[PDB]
Amino acid sequence: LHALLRDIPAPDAEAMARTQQHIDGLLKPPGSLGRLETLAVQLAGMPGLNGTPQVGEKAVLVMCADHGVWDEGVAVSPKIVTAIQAANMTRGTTGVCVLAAQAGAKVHVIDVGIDAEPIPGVVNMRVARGCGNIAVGPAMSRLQAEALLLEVSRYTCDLAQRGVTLFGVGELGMANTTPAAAMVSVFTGSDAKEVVGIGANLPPSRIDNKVDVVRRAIAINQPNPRDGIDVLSKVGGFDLVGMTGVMLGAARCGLPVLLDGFLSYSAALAACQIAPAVRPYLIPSHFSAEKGARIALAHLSMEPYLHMAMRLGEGSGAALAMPIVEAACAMFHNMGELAASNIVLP
Amino acid sequence: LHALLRDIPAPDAEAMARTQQHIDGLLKPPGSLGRLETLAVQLAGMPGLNGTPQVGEKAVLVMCADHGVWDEGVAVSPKIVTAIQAANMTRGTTGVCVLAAQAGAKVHVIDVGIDAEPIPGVVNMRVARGCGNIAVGPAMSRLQAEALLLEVSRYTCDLAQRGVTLFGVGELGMANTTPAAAMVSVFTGSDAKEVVGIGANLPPSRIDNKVDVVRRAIAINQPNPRDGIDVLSKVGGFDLVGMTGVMLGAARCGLPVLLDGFLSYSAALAACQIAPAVRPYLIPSHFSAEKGARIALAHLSMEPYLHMAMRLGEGSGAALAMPIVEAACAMFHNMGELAASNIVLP
Ligand SMILES: c1ccc2[nH]cnc2c1
Ligand SMILES: c1ccc2[nH]cnc2c1
Repeated sequence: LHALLRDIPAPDAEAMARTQQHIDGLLKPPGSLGRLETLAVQLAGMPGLNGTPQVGEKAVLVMCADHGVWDEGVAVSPKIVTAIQAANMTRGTTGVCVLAAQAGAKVHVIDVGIDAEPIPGVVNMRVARGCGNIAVGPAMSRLQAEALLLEVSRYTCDLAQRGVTLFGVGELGMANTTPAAAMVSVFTGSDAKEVVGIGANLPPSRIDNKVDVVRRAIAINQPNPRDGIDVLSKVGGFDLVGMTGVMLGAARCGLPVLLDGFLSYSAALAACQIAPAVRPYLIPSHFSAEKGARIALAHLSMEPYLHMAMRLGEGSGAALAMPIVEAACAMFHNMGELAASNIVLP
Repeated sequence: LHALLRDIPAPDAEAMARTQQHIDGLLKPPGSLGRLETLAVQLAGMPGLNGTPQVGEKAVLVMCADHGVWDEGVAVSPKIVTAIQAANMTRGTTGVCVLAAQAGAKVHVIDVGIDAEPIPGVVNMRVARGCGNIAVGPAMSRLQAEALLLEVSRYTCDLAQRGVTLFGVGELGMANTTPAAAMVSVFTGSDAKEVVGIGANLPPSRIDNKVDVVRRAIAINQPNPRDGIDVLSKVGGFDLVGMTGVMLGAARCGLPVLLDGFLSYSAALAACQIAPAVRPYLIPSHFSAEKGARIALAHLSMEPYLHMAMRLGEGSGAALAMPIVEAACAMFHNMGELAASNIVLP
């Protein structure tokens, strides 16, 4: 694992400079395509893309797991929904499946800790049947977190060998907005009340209890904000760990990864704490409707492209943004040049 | 023309109600897909879509024209760029062409007033070689504006007969951000200084002159804010009129139209003033980086889905948003249902 973090490549400034120059000469007023231009340049600097903004195969990895904190009454969705939805992911009827299909991406469903019998068709990487209740103790041991990080990281960069050049991350786990809020609070130093949302339609009256649960988890576990793995193992979850693993793996592979919503922002905070070198590889997708989204994004210094007031999760936002990444590549490679049209601008 | 405005259909509340009910039962927490759900419902209410959110063929109409106000030194792009770019539109090397191709849409280039010889391949609907300099008089006569509105409206709804169900609007015209600002100022009652931007990279020092030009145009012409056609003919342009015509035509046809940037917001303000019934058919795309974007959008009560800091125009933003509209349709038709998975939520 120390080798993994050590070997994450820095961005290629040389390719980025060549990219910027090419974009400047395209058929349009310099800088007029805004964030589409900066995105293209960002892509060009990723070693796994061979010096140019390009998109080959696309995949969305959905990490599924159950949480012991569900027993604290922080979620109104039945716990069994995690397992039922995981199965639906194999039949292509879920939100992410439908949107990924639209973007031409393949969905990989991974079980990292569902509290149910194994589901045929789902990639098995389960650590245990649900993680520990963070309200009374740690979600898992440090060893379990490190082991999963490596496992998911390897699987991720392995897909790169199959032609995948663009990743999207997602999750599935009832009650996971609680550990997500805990992590955001710890990493950003914000009070729990400022980052606890209603998740999957939690009644406004049950919010108080959720905030209390978040504080108890932090108080009881005392996670170290400077240790991303300590935070993940103490107040995170198997799914959160898995998402962080995808980011570390894509980064090691020198490839881009599209974030999704609030759950993914929490995992990105951890990933960047563990290895700041991961940051240049992350691409935001949408601006989650979850209460603590603004805070999490500010700390990641990210501004999403899409404002859809979405809060489904599953990696649905990541899939919705894939066309945008392809659009930046199309602009770069297919637009004509000013010089060719004898157009000269100041 | 009075028949055109009179015959714009109201939205189908019955289909919208059936649409909402169906979306509520999909495999996800109610309302979790946010604006994707509201967009799907909006689409369902458009008569031309046959009671359901669907997208058939897509087309982006780019209105091209030159402006006499260019002589006032309000634009740094050579005037001939309008004609050169119009031609490039026929070869698919422009920004809109590349992005439309990515969305599977066809680009229709229409010359409504380019100050140059006719360009082969471009749809000819030119009123004159450039409109009048709005700084010293009106851009055109009321009769010329009404005639073009009808011509473009007919062409637009005619495409609906060819299978087109989704329109995008764009423009091409050096210096057109000046008349655009004038119109926005008049319709919103905002001071020119608050809505005049740098357009196609106008130097910060030349901004003052642009603001003065806008005020002179309004003072000299005295356009009536309550008369959308009066404003268009006095301080607008042929391209602006054409864009308004596409919106009136799509609305008459009961079909959706995706806006683009600031130029298109100005035209939408006029369209809705002329016929409020047009509003339910307009769909925003991105949030333009032009200074007066926030003001224009607030008056249209619109919140764009994309924040790309784009300011190229041509209808590039409209094309970039088409995948989003198709995504709302995919969600509606392809997602599974909660009842089928025995999932019951509060
Ligand atoms: C210069 C070059 C290309 C353009 N497309 C729209 N306005 C332009 C100005
Ligand atoms: C209920 C139904 C579908 C879901 N997908 C993600 N969380 C869910 C809760």
